[PDB]
Amino acid sequence: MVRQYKIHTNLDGTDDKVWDVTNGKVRFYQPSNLGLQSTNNIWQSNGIGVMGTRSITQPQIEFKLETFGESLEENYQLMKDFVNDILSKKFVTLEYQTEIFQVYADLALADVTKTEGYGKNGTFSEKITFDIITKWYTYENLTFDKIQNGKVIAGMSKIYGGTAPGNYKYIKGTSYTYYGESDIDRLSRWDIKEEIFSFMGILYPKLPKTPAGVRFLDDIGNEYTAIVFKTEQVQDYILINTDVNDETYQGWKGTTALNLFPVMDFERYRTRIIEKGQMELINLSKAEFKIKRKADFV
Amino acid sequence: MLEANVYDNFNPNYYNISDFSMPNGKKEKRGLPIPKARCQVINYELWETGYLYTSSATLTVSVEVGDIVQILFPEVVPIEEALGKKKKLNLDMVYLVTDVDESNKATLKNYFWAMIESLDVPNAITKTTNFAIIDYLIDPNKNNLMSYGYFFNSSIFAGKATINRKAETSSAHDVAKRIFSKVQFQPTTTIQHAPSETDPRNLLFINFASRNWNRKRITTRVDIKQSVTMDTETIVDRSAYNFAVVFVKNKATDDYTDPPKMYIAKNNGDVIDYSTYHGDGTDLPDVRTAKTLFYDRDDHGNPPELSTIKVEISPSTIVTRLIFNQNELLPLYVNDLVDIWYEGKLYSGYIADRVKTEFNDRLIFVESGDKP
Amino acid sequence: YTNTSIIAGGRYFELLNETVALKGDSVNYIHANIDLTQTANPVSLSAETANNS
Ligand SMILES: [Ca+2]
Repeated sequence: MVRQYKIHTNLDGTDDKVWDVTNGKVRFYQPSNLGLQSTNNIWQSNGIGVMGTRSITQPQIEFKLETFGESLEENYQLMKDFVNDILSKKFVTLEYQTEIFQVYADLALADVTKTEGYGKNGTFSEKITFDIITKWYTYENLTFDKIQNGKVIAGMSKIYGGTAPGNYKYIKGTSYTYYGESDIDRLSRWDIKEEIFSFMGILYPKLPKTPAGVRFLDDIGNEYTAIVFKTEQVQDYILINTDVNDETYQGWKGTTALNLFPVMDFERYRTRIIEKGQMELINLSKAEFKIKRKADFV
Repeated sequence: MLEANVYDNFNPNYYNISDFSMPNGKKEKRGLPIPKARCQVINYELWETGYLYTSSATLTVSVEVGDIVQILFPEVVPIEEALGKKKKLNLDMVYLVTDVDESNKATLKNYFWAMIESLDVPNAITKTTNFAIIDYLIDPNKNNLMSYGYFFNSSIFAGKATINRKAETSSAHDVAKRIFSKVQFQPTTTIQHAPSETDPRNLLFINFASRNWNRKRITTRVDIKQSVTMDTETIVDRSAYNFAVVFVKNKATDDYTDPPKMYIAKNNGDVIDYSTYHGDGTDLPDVRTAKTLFYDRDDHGNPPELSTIKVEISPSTIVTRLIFNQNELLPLYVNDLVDIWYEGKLYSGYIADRVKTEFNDRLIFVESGDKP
Repeated sequence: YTNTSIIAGGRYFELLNETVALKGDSVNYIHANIDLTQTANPVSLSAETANNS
């Protein structure tokens, strides 16, 4: 029904800590602006209007930080905790949730205020300003699609049936349609329908010393970028994060974490921006993907 | 902040004298003094070699023009001075104060380039190997600033020295720049206590050594996110008007009465007469840069050689420079041979400089050229 | 170090699948560091710039 705001220390990560700024002890109220400012570069010559390129500018969100605590000790402990937790991580992801959507914004602490105007049992009523890194993006699960063989029908499918030594008839419209393909289980498509900007993939390699990773193809079947690694031993999994702010390319074997950046193929990795098409798995047995895609206004 | 040691000018008119009595009894050169004041360098832009820009930093103590500033880092750099011999050297950034403003912001010039100042070198010295030029340039008997020793990687400066234009007298700055471009190396000045435990002197040396004696080429990628600055440099000086309207003076009139002969440079590098061309324009340049040249007939009377005209219309070394943030996934330090991938294009060269600022850590990449 | 036993200063210790990070295009000097005050874990490994024995 009502909206939900949730501050995350590290989303997409094991060391995550979530603060409910809607229901918890420390709450965010009356956001300054959730919209957007656009600058279209319009120049008019003799009454006729010419439009350039629109630079969609995102403005600082200023909240109304309010703590609810049983004692003065409790609210001072809340301010020291919530702020340090935002300061501890270089950037904090604010989740925007409503009946219809679940968007996210990457924020950086711009300004926080601490004053001595306490209410009852020493309760804070302050202004918390944030700088926009990325405004509104959808964090969703990306999975491959499987292809299944069509059913075999007498007269419709290519088979030599009925009276010996078989018969298939050329009709008009119904004629002969191939049932499927021998070993249809080989075909798998990791479909990309809209342009994505960053992702958190968990890749499980097959063979050691053979380049292992992912490659991306466009609408015409041409490779534009590829994250691939040539390791000496089989890693249990290669944890990759394409996020610009905290780029991670690490391999895991047992309880040991290895940085795989120098072993990576630098020539194939041309871009981070993934375009409309499909994704292929190079020397991978299994893969788990989480795709984050931007939305200007939500 | 960083720690800074402020010393008065390392005057070679004082420190070059070999009157200091060593503990054994021997008479050696005067050692460097103790810092007149220990301060902290703040609001800084500090380069490692000073390849392109001059350093600038505000200092807590009121330093004056001439003073030497030694910026300290709690880390160590291992230089390979011999094939197997690697020595424990402390990280230092040594500069000379060139000017201080009202707000005590000092303009710092890298010690080496401030040492080889006003020094001129004739073509005669440049005829030998690069070792001979380095041994000439680094001398406390000649230089404006005091020098004690030089560390140099023999393999990188083993090659024959670059050929000088017109065989003229060049400045120590121009020759060093020309040499450092071909060898793909940059110098770093370092203050460190004498190697022997008996010798108690603090000394200043120039570094031409690397972490690897036999330097290896690295292959890396530079993303647009690292605030990349692309600009084109020129290593070799060659002329810019690719087309030449050449005039030849008539012997009988002692005048330029005869019409001109036009010469065009092909994409391959060869120079032909424009009239002789029979092609489709694919082998010719995309833009015609032109100049009018006047020549005087030789004593023999023959027209000037095609080759002599060719040198004047010949292309200059178009080189790409990349300044970007330090990647912690694959760190790139100064004096490293690298092959950088940027926006789908491969650029090959070395890391010339490194800026140690309060906000970022950046690198200057210089594409050495020599691609085909 | 899959399985490597080391006796440094007469003190025996085993390295069982202990991985140590390295510096790119550099000669890394792997050191065995013993600090008796660190009663929980006295032995620690470090890849360094030079032989700091
Ligand atoms: Ca993260």
